[PDB]
Amino acid sequence: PQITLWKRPLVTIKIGGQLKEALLDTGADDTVLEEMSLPGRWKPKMIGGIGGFIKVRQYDQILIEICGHKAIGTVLVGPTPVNIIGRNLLTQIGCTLNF
Amino acid sequence: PQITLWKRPLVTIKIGGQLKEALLDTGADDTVLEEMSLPGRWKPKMIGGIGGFIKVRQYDQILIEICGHKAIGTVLVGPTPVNIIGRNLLTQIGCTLNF
Ligand SMILES: COc1ccc(S(=O)(=O)N(CC(C)C)C[C@@H](O)[C@H](Cc2ccccc2)n2cc(CNC(=O)c3ccc(CNC(=O)OC(C)(C)C)cc3)nn2)cc1
Repeated sequence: PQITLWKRPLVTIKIGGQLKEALLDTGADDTVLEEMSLPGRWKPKMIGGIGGFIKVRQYDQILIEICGHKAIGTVLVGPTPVNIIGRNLLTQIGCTLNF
Repeated sequence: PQITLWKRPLVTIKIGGQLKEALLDTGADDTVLEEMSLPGRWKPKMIGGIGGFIKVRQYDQILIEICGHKAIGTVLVGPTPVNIIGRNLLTQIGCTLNF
């Protein structure tokens, strides 16, 4: 749908069979989730943010359902203080910015 | 207008008489800009991000022009690696998310 920004754009996601909440984050190239139980293999990774860097695990071709819209793509897992849906998956769901 | 997210949503801003580029960042409550020459008074501040915290200066009722739309509101200044337009100003310009 349409979503205004007077509040945090928080949505429900399903990933790895689990239900979580996450932020629609146009300022994120990438999707980064708190430590979770994800099946499979993964390669080590570093990502930058305000405040410095975190080390994360990069899983590829992960299926994730975002507010009812499915996507498959990279999901990084690690010590992020907030679940973040980044542009790699926002594009897949047809999400746009309008003003 | 409308803006898709296949690339970073970077826009031109004018603030303090200067021209800069910034990210339309739905994942930011607040607007945070690199160190700049802003007129006036300001109170000390801390803000959190991925990676940890940064100390910033909080200027209030700052006028800023964002891609042609004017807003007045809080602008935090500090060691952010990227100029960030947050929800406090995105709401003022009628920016929404759509999918
Ligand atoms: C390669 O791929 C990527 C690389 C980098 C990223 S990123 O680091 O997450 N990122 C870009 C970054 C360089 C600015 C996307 C951005 O949107 C994150 C989002 C973010 C927000 C919070 C924490 C980590 C990251 N973000 C927002 C802010 C500004 N501060 C707050 O909004 C802000 C808002 C709230 C608070 C605290 N308020 C509160 O009461 O509770 C919370 C902690 C839940 C916010 C503090 C700062 N600082 N970081 C993403 C992907």
